[PDB]
Amino acid sequence: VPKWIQLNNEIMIQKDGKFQFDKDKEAVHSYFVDYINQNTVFFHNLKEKLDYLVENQYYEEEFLSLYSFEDIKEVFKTAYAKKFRFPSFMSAFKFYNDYALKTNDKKKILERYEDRISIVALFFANGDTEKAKEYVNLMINQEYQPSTPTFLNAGRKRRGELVSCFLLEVNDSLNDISRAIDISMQLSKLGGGVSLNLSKLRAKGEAIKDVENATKGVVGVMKLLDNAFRYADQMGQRQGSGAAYLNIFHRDINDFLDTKKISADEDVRVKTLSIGVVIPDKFVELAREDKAAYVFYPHTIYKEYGQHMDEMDMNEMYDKFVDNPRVKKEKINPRKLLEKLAMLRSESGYPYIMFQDNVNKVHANNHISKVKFSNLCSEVLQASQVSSYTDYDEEDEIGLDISCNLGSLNILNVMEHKSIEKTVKLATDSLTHVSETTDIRNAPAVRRANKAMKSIGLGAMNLHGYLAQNGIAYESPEARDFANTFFMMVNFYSIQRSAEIAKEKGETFDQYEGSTYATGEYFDKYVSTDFSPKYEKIANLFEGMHIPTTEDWKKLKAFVAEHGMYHSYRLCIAPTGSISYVQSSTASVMPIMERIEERTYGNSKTYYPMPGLASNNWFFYKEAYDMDMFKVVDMIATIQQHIDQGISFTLFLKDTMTTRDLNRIDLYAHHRGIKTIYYARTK
Amino acid sequence: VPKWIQLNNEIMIQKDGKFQFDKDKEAVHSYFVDYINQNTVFFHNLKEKLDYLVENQYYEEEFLSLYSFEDIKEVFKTAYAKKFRFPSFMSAFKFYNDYALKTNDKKKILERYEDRISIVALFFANGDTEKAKEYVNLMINQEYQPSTPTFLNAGRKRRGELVSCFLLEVNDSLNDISRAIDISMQLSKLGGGVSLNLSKLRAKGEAIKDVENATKGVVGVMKLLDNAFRYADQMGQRQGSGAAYLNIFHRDINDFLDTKKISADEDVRVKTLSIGVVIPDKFVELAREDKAAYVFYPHTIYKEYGQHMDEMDMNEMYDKFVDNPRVKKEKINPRKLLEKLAMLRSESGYPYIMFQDNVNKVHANNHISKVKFSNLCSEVLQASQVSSYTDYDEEDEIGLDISCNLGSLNILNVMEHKSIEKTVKLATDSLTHVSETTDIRNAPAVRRANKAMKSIGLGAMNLHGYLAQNGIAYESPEARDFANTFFMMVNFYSIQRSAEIAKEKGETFDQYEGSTYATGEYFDKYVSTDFSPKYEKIANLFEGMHIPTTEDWKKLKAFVAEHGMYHSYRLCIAPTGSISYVQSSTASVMPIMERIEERTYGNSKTYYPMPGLASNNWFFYKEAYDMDMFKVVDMIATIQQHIDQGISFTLFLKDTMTTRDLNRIDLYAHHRGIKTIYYARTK
Amino acid sequence: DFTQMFYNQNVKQFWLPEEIALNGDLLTWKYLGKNEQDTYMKVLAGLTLLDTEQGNTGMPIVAEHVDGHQRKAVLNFMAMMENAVHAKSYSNIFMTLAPTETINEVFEWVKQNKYLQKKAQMIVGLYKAIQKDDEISLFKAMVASVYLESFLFYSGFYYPLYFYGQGKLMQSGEIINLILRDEAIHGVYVGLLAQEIYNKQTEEKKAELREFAIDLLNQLYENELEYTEDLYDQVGLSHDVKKFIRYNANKALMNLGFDPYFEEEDINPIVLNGLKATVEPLKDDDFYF
Amino acid sequence: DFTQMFYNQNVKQFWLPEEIALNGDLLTWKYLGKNEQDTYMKVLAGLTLLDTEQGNTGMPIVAEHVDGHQRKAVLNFMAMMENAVHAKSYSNIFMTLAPTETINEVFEWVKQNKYLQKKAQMIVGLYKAIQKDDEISLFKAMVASVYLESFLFYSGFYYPLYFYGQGKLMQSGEIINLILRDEAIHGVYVGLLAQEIYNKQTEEKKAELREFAIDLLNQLYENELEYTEDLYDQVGLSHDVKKFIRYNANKALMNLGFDPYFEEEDINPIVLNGLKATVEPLKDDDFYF
Ligand SMILES: Nc1ncnc2c1ncn2[C@@H]1O[C@H](COP(=O)(O)OP(=O)(O)OP(=O)(O)O)[C@@H](O)[C@H]1O
Ligand SMILES: Nc1ncnc2c1ncn2[C@@H]1O[C@H](COP(=O)(O)OP(=O)(O)OP(=O)(O)O)[C@@H](O)[C@H]1O
Ligand SMILES: Cc1cn([C@H]2C[C@H](O)[C@@H](COP(=O)(O)OP(=O)(O)OP(=O)(O)O)O2)c(=O)[nH]c1=O
Ligand SMILES: [Mg+2]
Ligand SMILES: [Mg+2]
Ligand SMILES: [Mn+2]
Ligand SMILES: [Mn+2]
Ligand SMILES: [Mn+2]
Ligand SMILES: [Mn+2]
Repeated sequence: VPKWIQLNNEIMIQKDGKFQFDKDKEAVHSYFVDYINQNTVFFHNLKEKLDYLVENQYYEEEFLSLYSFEDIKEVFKTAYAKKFRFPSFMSAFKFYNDYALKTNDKKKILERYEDRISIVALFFANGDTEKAKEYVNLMINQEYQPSTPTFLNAGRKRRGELVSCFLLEVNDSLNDISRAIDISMQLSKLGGGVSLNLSKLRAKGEAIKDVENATKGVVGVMKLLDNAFRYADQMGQRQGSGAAYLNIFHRDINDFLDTKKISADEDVRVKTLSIGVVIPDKFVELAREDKAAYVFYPHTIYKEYGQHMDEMDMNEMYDKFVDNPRVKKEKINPRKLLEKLAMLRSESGYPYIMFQDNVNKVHANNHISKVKFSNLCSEVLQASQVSSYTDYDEEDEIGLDISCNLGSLNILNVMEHKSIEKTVKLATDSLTHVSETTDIRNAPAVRRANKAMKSIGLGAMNLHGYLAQNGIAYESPEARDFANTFFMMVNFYSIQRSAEIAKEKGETFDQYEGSTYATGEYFDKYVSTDFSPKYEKIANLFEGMHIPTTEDWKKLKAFVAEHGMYHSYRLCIAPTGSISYVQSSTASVMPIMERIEERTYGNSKTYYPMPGLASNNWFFYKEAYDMDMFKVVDMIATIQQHIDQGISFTLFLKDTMTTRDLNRIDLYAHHRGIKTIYYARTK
Repeated sequence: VPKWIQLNNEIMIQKDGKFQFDKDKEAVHSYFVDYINQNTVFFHNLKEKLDYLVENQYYEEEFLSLYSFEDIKEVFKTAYAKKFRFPSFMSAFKFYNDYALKTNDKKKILERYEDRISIVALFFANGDTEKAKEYVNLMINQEYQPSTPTFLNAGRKRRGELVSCFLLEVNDSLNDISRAIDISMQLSKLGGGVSLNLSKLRAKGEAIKDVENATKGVVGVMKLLDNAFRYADQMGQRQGSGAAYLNIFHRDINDFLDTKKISADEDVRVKTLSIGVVIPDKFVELAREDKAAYVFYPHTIYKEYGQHMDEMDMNEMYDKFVDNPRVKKEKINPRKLLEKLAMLRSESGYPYIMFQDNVNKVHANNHISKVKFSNLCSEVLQASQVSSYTDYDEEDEIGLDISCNLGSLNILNVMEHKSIEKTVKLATDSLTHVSETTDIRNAPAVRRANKAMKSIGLGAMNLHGYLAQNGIAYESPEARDFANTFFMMVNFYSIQRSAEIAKEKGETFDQYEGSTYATGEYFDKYVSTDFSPKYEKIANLFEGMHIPTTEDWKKLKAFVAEHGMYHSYRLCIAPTGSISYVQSSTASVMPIMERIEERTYGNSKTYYPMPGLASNNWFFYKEAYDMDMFKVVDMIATIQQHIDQGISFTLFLKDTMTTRDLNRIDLYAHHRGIKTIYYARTK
Repeated sequence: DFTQMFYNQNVKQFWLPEEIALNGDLLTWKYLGKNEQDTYMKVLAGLTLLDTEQGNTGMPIVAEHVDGHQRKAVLNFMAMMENAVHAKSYSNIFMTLAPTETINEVFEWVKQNKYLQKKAQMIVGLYKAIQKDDEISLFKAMVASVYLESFLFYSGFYYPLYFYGQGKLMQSGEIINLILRDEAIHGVYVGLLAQEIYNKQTEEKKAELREFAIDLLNQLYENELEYTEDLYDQVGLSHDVKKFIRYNANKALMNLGFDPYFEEEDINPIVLNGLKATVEPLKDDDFYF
Repeated sequence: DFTQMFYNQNVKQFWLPEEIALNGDLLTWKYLGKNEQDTYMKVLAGLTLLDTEQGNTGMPIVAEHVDGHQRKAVLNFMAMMENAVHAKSYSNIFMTLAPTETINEVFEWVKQNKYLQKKAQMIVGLYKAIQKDDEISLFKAMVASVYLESFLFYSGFYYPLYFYGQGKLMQSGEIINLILRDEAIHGVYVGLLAQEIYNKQTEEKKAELREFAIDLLNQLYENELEYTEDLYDQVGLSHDVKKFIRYNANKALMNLGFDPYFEEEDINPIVLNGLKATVEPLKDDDFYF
């Protein structure tokens, strides 16, 4: 066993009844003085390194050609001047195993952390040396972390796409289904997770040109998509991951759910395609009143009204659907469907739950389209227009397929540096650059939506780490007050940066004029309610930083009205799974699953303590499963009120609790304004 | 139990030690006195019937509008003047259960046999009343039978395409694979059987964008195609049928074959995807000499030579591939592979066997392309060019995808009417009309090849029926003499009609000038070898009909040289599954499987004796399984020497014979010039 | 003199229920009265129970005590057929014809049915009473097994055969005929092993063994009468089934080398109407003609 | 979670000895040296003897103590394959290659052989020690069974696979490959049944069961090394056979849900070429907060 492995395992060997957390630090030293420094490839100077990486097809030469070598040297020197040290063994291990650039045979390390950060910063700046240094300082301080696609692939010749998630709308036609399968394979080839809205597809037993009971429903398309994602599995490196979203009022909703039952037959079971359910407020109202609900056949509704079932408001059209004899429907028990959802989430963690009305009551771009589904991580909530892929030799009507670039603020590092504004603006600029340089030649709706919406996702990580390292319980009202203030600041500065980009470029996102940003409605709660901290401890935490007031929000509203906004969507809180290790941060705004996690790598086992875990903050690092899910819902709703897109909200459940407890948590989330629920992980 | 079913089951009841075959005739009468006439919709006049069928979206207005009502009435009167009577119960049952037009509620019969024949004739003639009457006389004499798609769908508004055999070339790309899946779905939606060539696809463990061990091979593509064919199942009417062809020198050939093993796992086995193997002469030579063979990685060959492995002659390329270090290959035992093929055919009848050099040594259009694969029934053998389907908003390079037009001569009815020439020419004209009226807007290469090649397949059936009713054993040399003469006349008149159509329209098929028809090579064996019958009995059978001599063939060769040939391909012998029942004929040129076949429809049993079966010809109606497969191979080769495309050749084996016997039959078929082997049906 | 031919017969009879598609019975099933469907489900459930215990317990335990690798191979194969093929086939039939709740209910019904519990108690008790190297306890269990194979199954087999003979439920009926074909050879084989042990005894001991066999048969018979009435009275067939089980009791006795015990009767003629490839390598001469 | 899936895989792998014609092996057998023929005979007898224990005791004893009808059926099927298929297949190979007197002598030798006996009796000892209603003793026997199926057979399988990968003794090599494919799935299945028991134990009991498994593996492994040298030194293969034993030991451990014991090694390329939360209804007032 390696020396650093033994040093890391020495953490759990208690001394005087206490964990040896400091041993972890020793491990990193070993991991660098025995493995990383020996396995790294050193050159005489930076010029030889850059030339070797360029000619050997490791780096794209275009982004490096925008800078003179003196500027690149200055950027690299700025990166190395911080003398960044990984405080935990797992941070360095995760970076050098998942994100550091290696040779073709993967026998040596070509990229250090500073090298990777410098390359990403130079790609972000697009020829601006000062901007590149700003990005270097932002990432080496670990205030901002680009998503895994962006951080791993920026400036690389053998790179994939920098966009993490893609959302596709599938129209009710064989041509559209085949095009959706093709685009899903193309985007999984690019490495991104693909989500498909199957609510427009007509249910099982519908007519294909006057021959009835002919359609296979959404389950056949689900099987096709599952095989497509199995085939396109990132060249066999990462399993192809897809998501299917169906409205709960679709007739196939049961069969949909039956794809995830552990007793499902092979002709129905789907195993590589995640499932999500979109629940309008009408379904929750029907379940609450115990009135029997009706699921609908989408094609009959489309024939009668000319629009898809998910294209209009069910809260106002459900009674018209039910009373219409030309609309076909089936009777269901909404409470039984809710119990089935809870049982399925207990068994397998599926489906994702999207509260459609919670998303669309604060959605700023309802004029473009209502949000009808979410992404594979159930945090992207954007307007999408379905595409009409016609026959060959016929022009296709290209719609809008959602796609946003992810980037997370490290809350602990951002607040320690007292740089919410600067970090938010620089992250917005980096995400705007990632969107601008993204061009996908096989997904036309994705390309058009990227060019028009200009949507980005700016997330946050290390919420629980910051709260526990500052002596604040994650479930406490003080923690929710901190989240309210911090994310109001993040939203304020993201809107300010979006408006500044719109002013400097003279262009807004497409159809911005009909948005609530243009009409000023979006700023209502910000121009009437003060989001400054209500607790003295939180206010002290925010000292040295100008917390925006109602007057600052009014000025920002006027600025947006004058100049517009460059981005249709700005903030989305992704799960941030593996890149949180490198940043020494807790995953996303979720509470920690465990204080010390035991992970098996190779034939060895490693223990990763939570960042900053110690004796004095052991009980502030409360495990998520031990927490009240209602207070976690309260925290997520408090954050969500300042996030325009959704938050990947994983439910952390105990084995003792029943499906009724899961249903109660889901209904409280819906009541509190939670937009989406990601996972039901049971301990 | 209905009266006609009792009268049909009375056949097996033996009187005086003989089957009551004549009772079947009585059954037909009952089937018409009790059921057909009662459930047949009658109109006051044909004008009312045509108006009702057109208005209720049963027929098409376009083809009926080309004639005055007097001409349509005259065509219907010509059809009804024959007073055609089905000689067996199963003929009428199959027609009125499969082909007769029924109401939307499927309880009444709108079309009789004469009505359907008249409608198909009017569709064929395209406005010529005399031509329509000629077609009516052809089909009511049952000399020619349009295929199930053409016969069932001609003149019907609610219909699939008139072509059901489609051959697709799949290029080695994700875009091409997705396009192939889409086209397969679209053609299965039209009701056609789709065959895909997977030899150009790179094997498992190949590089994608210079990353190693990334390709899933052809088995993942087969899984995708199997899912696509399961999804597209004719609006839930018939099981989606598809075929995949792989060259035996493709490295995936074992895994390909492993998709049909019973022991194969769920992630390996494809259930609705037929498989065929293309066997070049090089593989047979390697197996014969017991030299170990090599299966090659197609992408390495493409990178080294710039052409696909299946696009070049393996006979001259195999040694260069083996000696090339940059071509990756795996060692195999060709005799072990042959034994595996025989074992798999014994277990499941798969794969289909295509002898590439047997096809291509007589292929007339090798300049366009060599025949690389066959159809789902393993009888279509045509030149195909792969298409380069690029990314979106980029122009695709459309190639040639095979789609031939099926139609079968009834050898008994044709020869008893002494009308080989007239029937062949009229069938060629009808096939040309159906090929010209076919327009598929979702298969670009299929449409392009249909427009360019103008390839049709004119088959024959009732060969064994005709031979048995004339006191000739199917395995006798007299039967092969008759087949030689009859199919040489069929080829002569098909070529004459093709040249006449080319002269009339002033156009040949695309790239005809490079064909062996243009150079006169095709006629070589016809201008030197006399194909007149060598037996007096066969000559007396051909009495009253002019048998083309060598001088006639020289005149035809000169005529083709002067005027060209309209069809790239003219003759292919399809299995003729259900139309053989309606025509009261034995299926294809195959020998009969059973003298009397027992079938179960609903909860009732039915008995179909072979047409013309009696005590006198009971011995001549020898069952296929009791026959020597070498003599069946000899007869099929005798026919194949006059057929430009292949013949659906099913092997009929006993359970006693082993895989050595199957391999011997396959090798004798290869030796005798058999182009394709369809199935290995074990009794 | 016989094991090898039984080995060959058993392995050549190998089958799986999945070979028979069952969706063809859907309509003739739908058309039966509620009484008929109830009796049919219960009949097959009673059969399932018998095969469950014959496969789990009866055949393996007899295999354990019978000497000779070939005899053990036959008995092991028969055991596999009981629980891996026969018992499972009934679930294939149930899953096709019946909704889950009706399936759940019929399996609950076997647990609480007193005649089915009594017959299982008696048969399995004898299996579990076998003592190593004690041929008499083994004989007693083999008699019990023959009575299960050749007598007890038949109150159940009657009904699928009765339908098959009328052209109803013919796919399910095909499965049942395959099961019956197997049990007939199983009963003969175990009968021959029982006779081997019986033939080793003194005349006095033989007289006691006949008493055991006849007493056991009568006890099982009396219970089967009550079971038959309980199932068949609602479909009007109890008297007919009783004649059938007596017929088969005589066949069981004959399998044991004993004289028939019940007088001959006319059985319903409907029920009477209810009754890889070898591989050679390629020679160099097979490539030339 | 797994028994029906294994049922399917087992029954679809069904095969019979008669399917492979053996006589054509004599065309390569005649060209082997005396040491090669001797090693092959001894290896074959070793496999035969061990597989007989598995058919007569190993599989039936586990089927007896495991609860669950579906598990008992799968286990019965596996026992059938040992006794009815594998045992006949080994006999067929022997009868083809050696005369009767040579077969009797090889079995006499291997029956007296110290290394074959040591492992055979160690495994059988654990099967004999299973106690009714004691899951610990059952687990220990399952570990022994997995070690036989997934590990102990492989010092033997090496040689037929070695010939098979070279184009020698192809008919018997095909048979051995089918047998080996059955033993692989047997080992995986019994492994899952052992993990089920293991997972029901306390942490201290788990550590104790791990120590048992590793200790047993060590004893068997050290004897395998001696067994290997005893058979394979005369044909110069022992080094490569030892790598194959360790590789298969690691597979056996993984079947039991344990970590690999031995470092990863490459294998001889010729041999490679041969190879439910509680459902509680919503009570209303759960929709109000
Ligand atoms: N935790 C760590 N994170 C990142 N790099 C590290 C870490 N520990 C060691 N290294 C790398 O290994 C080298 C070993 O030097 P070390 O940290 O022991 O101190 P040093 O030799 O006094 O110099 P310095 O600390 O100034 O780099 C470091 O210079 C650095 O490049
Ligand atoms: N074998 C048969 N094949 C086809 N149609 C039949 C057959 N037998 C009877 N029919 C139909 O039933 C009608 C009654 O025929 P039947 O044998 O009674 O005498 P017919 O002289 O042909 O009668 P009709 O006055 O109808 O012409 C036929 O006209 C035809 O439409
Ligand atoms: C062709 C086909 C379609 N479908 C379903 C899936 C699609 O969502 C739906 C629409 O198919 P379409 O491609 O729209 O078929 P169509 O346009 O010819 O029929 P229509 O005019 O009624 O739109 O039909 C199947 O389930 N199976 C099939 O094989
Ligand atoms: Mg449509
Ligand atoms: Mg390519
Ligand atoms: Mn049984
Ligand atoms: Mn039995
Ligand atoms: Mn075995
Ligand atoms: Mn085994």
